[PDB]
Parts: sequence; structure tokens; C-alpha cells
Amino acid sequence: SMQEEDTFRELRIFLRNVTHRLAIDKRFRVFTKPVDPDEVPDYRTVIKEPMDLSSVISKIDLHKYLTVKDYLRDIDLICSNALEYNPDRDPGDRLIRHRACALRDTAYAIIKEELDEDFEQLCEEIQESR
Ligand SMILES: CCOC(=O)CNC(=O)[C@H](C)c1cc(C)ccn1
Repeated sequence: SMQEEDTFRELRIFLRNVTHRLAIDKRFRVFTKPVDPDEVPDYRTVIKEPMDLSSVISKIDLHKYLTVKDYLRDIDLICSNALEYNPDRDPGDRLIRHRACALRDTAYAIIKEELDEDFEQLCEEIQESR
């Protein structure tokens, strides 16, 4: 129905706004673009499903997300990819892991404050009807 298409359009507006607020934070610069094959040719042999915030905006606009739960699966993949690729005790690995961690926790805290639970449940019930 047109009412259901207005629901998904409001979801996309909400997801674009959260993603922009993450992408401008200086801590999260390393998560804003795909890893460069040249600089790191090993990355795509270890990490089987790369993800970054530029790819997330493109996915919003392609109508890939019909719920906030499916958006958060991609934010969780950004933060699990960085934990798995950079697991060592040295300062450079520890700095990306504390930050990858800060990106996950910040996304979940904005959603807990600003997403209405009944809006999410509506999106879930429209998705489950299709
Ligand atoms: C203060 C530096 O930042 C942190 O310690 C943030 N948390 C992590 O790195 C978690 C515990 C972790 C560690 C490892 C070895 C593998 C997967 N996750």
C-alpha cells in the first residue's frame, strides 16, 4: 500500500541521518571507505564480506534495508571485520579495535534514544507479509 511505501521512506530518511552522524566523527574515518586492494592485498583473502559506511549509504538508496535490525547487521559486520583483521597486542591494532567498538556502541545508543519501538515493529510486520 502507499502507506507502507511512506513507512519505508521514513526508515530510509532515519538511516541516512544516523549514518551521516557516524561518518563525520573523526574516530571513524578508517570505516568510511572500502579498504584499498593496492595498499592491503591480503585484506580480501582474510575478510570474506568487506563493509564500510559509504557502502551502507549506497545500500540504503538501493532499498536493501526494510528494518533497523537489517541495517544493524551491516554496522555489526564493519566492527567484527576490524576486530578479526587487527587482533594483536600492538598499539596500532588496539587503537582500531577500541574505535571499531566505539562505532558499534555509538550506533546502538543513537538507535536506542531516537528509534520508536512501534515504528520498528511496523517495518518488521510489513517485511514478514511480503
Ligand atoms: C583499550 C583497547 O580497546 C579494546 O580493548 C576494545 N575491546 C577489544 O578489543 C575486545 C575485548 C576484543 C579483543 C580481542 C583480542 C578480540 C576481539 N575483541
